[PDB]
Amino acid sequence: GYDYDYLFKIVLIGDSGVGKSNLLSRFTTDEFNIESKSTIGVEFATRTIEVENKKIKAQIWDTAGQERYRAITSAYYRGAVGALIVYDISKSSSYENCNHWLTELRENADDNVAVGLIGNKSDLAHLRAVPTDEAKNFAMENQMLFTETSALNSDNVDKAFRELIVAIFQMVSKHQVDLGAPKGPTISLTP
Amino acid sequence: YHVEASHTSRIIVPIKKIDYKKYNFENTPIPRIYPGRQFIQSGLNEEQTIEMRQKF
Repeated sequence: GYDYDYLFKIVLIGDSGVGKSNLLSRFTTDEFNIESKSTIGVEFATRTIEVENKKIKAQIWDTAGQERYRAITSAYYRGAVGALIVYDISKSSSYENCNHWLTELRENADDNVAVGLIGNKSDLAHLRAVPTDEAKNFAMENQMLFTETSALNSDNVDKAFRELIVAIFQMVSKHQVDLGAPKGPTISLTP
Repeated sequence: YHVEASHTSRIIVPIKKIDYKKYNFENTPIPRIYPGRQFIQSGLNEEQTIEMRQKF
């Protein structure tokens, strides 16, 4: 089923323990091999979507590095075209690492890469360790989309994901246009 | 009580002790004069928060 016209690589990069494993578990085409995060550094999700008649395949790579993965974790961003910075609104420590995460992303990955920023587990209203106002202000200063997500607050991550892909498409879509025979006997006029 | 310029003058003002049986300072939230802000857990254990509420 090789009907998709384009294939966009996007990294679900984020801090350890953030619940990103549960984040991408909702929106999935979950089949085939799983639990490959510890095998090398990554686990894979995919989806085909329709964007004005141009089918687009996505590749969510969920990079993770605990203590030993130093070089290959950076090398996995050789040609990444999207990023999905995952943080959690439960502790300031997770949000503090976003600056370093973006610095590494911009340094290594493709120049002018689309970056979104998702706040997992917003249902918990007891330990809101960072305000949405400050998060939005941080989002302003880099031209990068922002959203917060929860199990009960569904469809937000899905619409943000689709809008991220259609935003990337406008950047890396070169315009493509959809580009009476003589029937009868013949006589040779060659000399 | 007279007070000349630039001279402290100690002042006495007795008070009746507040009885704890009818004021329940242990469990009384601090007022917020501008409500309607996102609740951020500052983080204080039970002992420290009771001490703070009592003092305030």
